[PDB]
Amino acid sequence: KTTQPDSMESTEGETVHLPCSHATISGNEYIYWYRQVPLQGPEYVTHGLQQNTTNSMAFLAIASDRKSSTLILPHVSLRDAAVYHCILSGGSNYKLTFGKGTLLTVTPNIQNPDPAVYQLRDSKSSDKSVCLFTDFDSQTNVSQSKSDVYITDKCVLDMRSMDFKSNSAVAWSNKSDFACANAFNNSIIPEDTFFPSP
Amino acid sequence: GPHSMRYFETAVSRPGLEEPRYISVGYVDNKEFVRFDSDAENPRYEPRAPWMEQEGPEYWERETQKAKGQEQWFRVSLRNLLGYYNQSAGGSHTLQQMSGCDLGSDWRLLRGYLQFAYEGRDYIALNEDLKTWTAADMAAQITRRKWEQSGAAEHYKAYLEGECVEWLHRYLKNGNTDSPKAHVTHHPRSKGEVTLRCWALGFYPADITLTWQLNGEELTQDMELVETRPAGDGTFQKWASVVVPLGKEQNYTCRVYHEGLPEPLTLRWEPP
Amino acid sequence: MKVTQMPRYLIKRMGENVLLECGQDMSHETMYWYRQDPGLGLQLIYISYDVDSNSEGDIPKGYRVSRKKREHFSLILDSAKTNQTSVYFCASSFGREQYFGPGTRLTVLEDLKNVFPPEVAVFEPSEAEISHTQKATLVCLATGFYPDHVELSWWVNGKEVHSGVCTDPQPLKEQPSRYALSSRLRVSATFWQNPRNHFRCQVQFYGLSENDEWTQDRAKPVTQIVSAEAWGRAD
Amino acid sequence: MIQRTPKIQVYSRHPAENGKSNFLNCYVSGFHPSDIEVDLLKNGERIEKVEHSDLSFSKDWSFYLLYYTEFTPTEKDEYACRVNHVTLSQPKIVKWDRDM
Amino acid sequence: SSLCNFRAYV
Ligand code: NA
Ligand code: NA
Ligand code: NA
Ligand code: NA
Repeated sequence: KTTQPDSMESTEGETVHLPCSHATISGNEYIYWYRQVPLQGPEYVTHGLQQNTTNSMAFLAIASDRKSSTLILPHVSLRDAAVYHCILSGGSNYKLTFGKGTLLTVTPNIQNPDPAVYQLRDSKSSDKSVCLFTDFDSQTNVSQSKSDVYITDKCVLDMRSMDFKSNSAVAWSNKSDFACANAFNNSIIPEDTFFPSP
Repeated sequence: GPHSMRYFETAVSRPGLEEPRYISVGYVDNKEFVRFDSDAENPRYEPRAPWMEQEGPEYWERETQKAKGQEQWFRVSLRNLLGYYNQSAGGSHTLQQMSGCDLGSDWRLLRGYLQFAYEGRDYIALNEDLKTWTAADMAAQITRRKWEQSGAAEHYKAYLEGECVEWLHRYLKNGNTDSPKAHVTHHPRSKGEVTLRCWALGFYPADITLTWQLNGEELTQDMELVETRPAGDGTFQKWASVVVPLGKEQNYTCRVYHEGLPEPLTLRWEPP
Repeated sequence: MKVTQMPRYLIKRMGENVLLECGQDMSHETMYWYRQDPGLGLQLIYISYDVDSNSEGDIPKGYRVSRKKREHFSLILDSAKTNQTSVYFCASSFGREQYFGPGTRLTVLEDLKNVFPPEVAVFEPSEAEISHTQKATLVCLATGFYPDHVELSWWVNGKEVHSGVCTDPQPLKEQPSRYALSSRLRVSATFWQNPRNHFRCQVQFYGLSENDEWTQDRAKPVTQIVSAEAWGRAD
Repeated sequence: MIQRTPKIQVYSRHPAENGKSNFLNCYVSGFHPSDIEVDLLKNGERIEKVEHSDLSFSKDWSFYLLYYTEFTPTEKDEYACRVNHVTLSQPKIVKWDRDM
Repeated sequence: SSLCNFRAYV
């Protein structure tokens, strides 16, 4: 059995160190790392027995008593965010027992934050309205205190042609009480958030 | 001196009987000390030397589990081997494996061994570097590519430098050689001739040399001999014989070289 | 090294049979069937060491397997139960790592009367965003669908795009019950302003199939794709 | 593939002395494959109480086995070993000679 | 102590 921390946070570009403890390991047991992007198929990352290991996606270091190890992810992208599973795997055994693993989040390096809340207009039926909270730095936002106002969690898009990442969340409601200026009140937003005048 | 541990494994494929016949024999200093046989009423590893009977119950439990692992490994490997050699129908398909470690006075691994044979022929072997493989033919070259891809050698090297040497060390304290006893018998043939048969009994290990001499010189006569054979109690027998003239047989000497002897024996048939 | 799994999503009525199929053309000896409930771990149902050499994993109850050739491994649910709603992953191994298929999401329902396809709407970029940032965000809402069996994608001039796109990882309930899912596509303002540029939000819904008998009165919520689209425009 | 036929030796555990308990051995060695049949005969009759060592092999991979039974040598009782193997066209028989 | 083979088969 292995022990990993529940979660780990980093910003893109940093080096990430994922620790794993396995003090009852035996001499025939490999240390394997798998990752799983949520609801996708898990994916092999690396493994090793004692000798440290480098490959295309990661580095592995194993302590000389073999009772702990750490996965090293050199220059993490947004695409490296996932649950990372450290698992002992007998060299003669085909079975694995997955644990809870470490949830790695990686937030974008936002160069020029321009936080703003825009209103979007339905390209078909009208009087259908959506609010887009966008371009804020990585500081979180929460659901509404109104089954009446539906608020999306933050979502990072990556315009790879430029070097441009941006956060956004969406909010919408059927009410006429609903306006874009009040949509995100339950969040902690920048005091200079741009609210275009209708 | 130069201590060693070996395990000699054999699997013989079976038809719609799914599981092959699987046997494993373990040796310390070339002497049997454990044994597993899949055709037992309850397949278990068992002691084969009195000194192994002191090992705790968990040891026999762990070892029996590993045997059931090997049995399955040989079963799948025999199915794979069947396909590597296309048709080639036979009611006998045999995969053999030898592995173990030679231990030095300094207590480090002196030589590690891992060798496979299929159908009585070398198939694939780990080289002495414990990192590369020697493949005997096209089928073994498939296996070798596969084991290079998955890193098999590292698993075997880790066992050979680690667990193997470590448990060899422990066994040599658990059961903390046996020199030959020799004699000459005398068998008259026809017409003034007699056979002198030099016997060596009760010795271990099997390695021995028997030579007849006349006054320190080897005989140009051809020596009749018998291959070294187990007595059945853990010791071995050998004899060499020679045909000499009746009344002259006191001049001939038998020499017995064995590592259990500080010095090689010299003996003769003494007449009244 | 590729493990194949179809379908990606599946609706089954309680008490019906289920056959999930797994393929790998590298003829690895060993294959696996796992199931993963949301927010929990991967649990081994069965492992196959070779043809007709199958062993129970951690949670075998309610399942059986078939391995007649090395290239396939099938999971059979003889009488589907609602608590077998889950994501099923098959895997294979040659002796090194395991290779996982993309998984099958199975939903087992007492009744099909609550199965609904999405409605899809596209919301065009605000003029305020365009002049303030010189970029243009389109939002797509997929709305009112059940169960959560959708795949949304964006198509620009007929080509599927992944750059500049972010889709909600989880849907939200319209009565926290049918779901809603949102996705954004951000392009440059100049790209948006070209009227020859075509944008499409496509969402694939995995619903009922042909032999799924429907007794309700409204339109059968079959497997289908629902789309909404817009052209750029010089505003 | 190579098949090898078994070499056979028939002999006693201890130097045979009439009226003294001993062991009669049939040592079968150097054979491949391992399927083999070995019978110890007393005056042409197959002996029921025959045990055997565990199957092992040598560096050249060929197998070897000891078949033994307890017996008391007499002056005129006669013993043999009978062996069948796939490489043999008929069972091979080897007489016990106490001088050998 | 017996060797348990590396899980990759022949
Ligand atoms: Na290693
Ligand atoms: Na940026
Ligand atoms: Na329903
Ligand atoms: Na989906």
